[PDB]
Amino acid sequence: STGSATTTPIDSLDDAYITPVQIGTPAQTLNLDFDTGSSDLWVFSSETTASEVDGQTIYTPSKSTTAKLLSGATWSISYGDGSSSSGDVYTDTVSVGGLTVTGQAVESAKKVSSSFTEDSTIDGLLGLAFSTLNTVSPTQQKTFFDNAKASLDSPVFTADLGYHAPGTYNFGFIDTTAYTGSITYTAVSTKQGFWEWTSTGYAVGSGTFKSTSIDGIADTGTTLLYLPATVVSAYWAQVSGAKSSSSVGGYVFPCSATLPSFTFGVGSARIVIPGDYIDFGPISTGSSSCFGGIQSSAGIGINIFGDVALKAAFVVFNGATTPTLGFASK
Repeated sequence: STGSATTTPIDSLDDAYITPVQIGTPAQTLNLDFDTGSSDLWVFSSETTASEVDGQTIYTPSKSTTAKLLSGATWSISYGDGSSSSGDVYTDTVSVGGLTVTGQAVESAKKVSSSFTEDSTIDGLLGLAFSTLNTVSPTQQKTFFDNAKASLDSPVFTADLGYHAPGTYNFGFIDTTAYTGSITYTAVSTKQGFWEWTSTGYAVGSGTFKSTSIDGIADTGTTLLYLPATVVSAYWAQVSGAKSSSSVGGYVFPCSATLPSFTFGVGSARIVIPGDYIDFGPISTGSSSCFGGIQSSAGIGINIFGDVALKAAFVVFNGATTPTLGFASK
């Protein structure tokens, strides 16, 4: 089997991407944030504290004839950005772009943090990291990909995120018309539960390539590109007026600037992030100070190849017995 779904930016800055997901019988369609950095499929629901729901579409398990309470199971997750959610668990039928899993754990939110409430466009998350990170207790549950894998034509999914435009998540096949040149594959460590890999270096604009190992995660659920302070300083040094602002919480730059591109290495291959992808606009409405899309990972504890990097590539998440990651230009 295969599946193919369009993923759409939630706003004009590509702050996140939503993908429609059918849950239950009859289908209830929710727009979920596909997140290769976590492993829980959780939704706003009829059980969510009413004051914490503000415009989201909810899953109502009582209206699904295939929903079953997973007795005794609870979940609770905290994300790298400080947001969180928790609740109980149902199993139900979940389909993504024509690909159907029966008995998928659907984690129903009883509580969500303010960040989630305030984002009316995201109805929940669909985790695509390794199932070892799944938070369901006392019986850990499998991700949608893990459950689908055996049935897929090939045990892979691909992320093709757009810049200010829709893109695609495919399951079970590689669309050879969706990228240019070849896909370069690189080793993955699953030791921390993530799609963790080592980039071979970077360049800033038309500068020379610096060969240096950068260990980090491919994370569709993180907006920006978080890299070591040395790398980030080298980038922003090429932008007149750019500075790190503690009050704002990262590098800012004059909105009048033209940003240089940033290249990262995948083996001997190179992915070029155009400068425009690195512009996240005014820090506040009407400001001429703009927020940068490349930020330091110092104090996160891990480097994160988030959407800013991934949307410059066609990315293969290969879930073979020994997982690997593939990157192509597009």
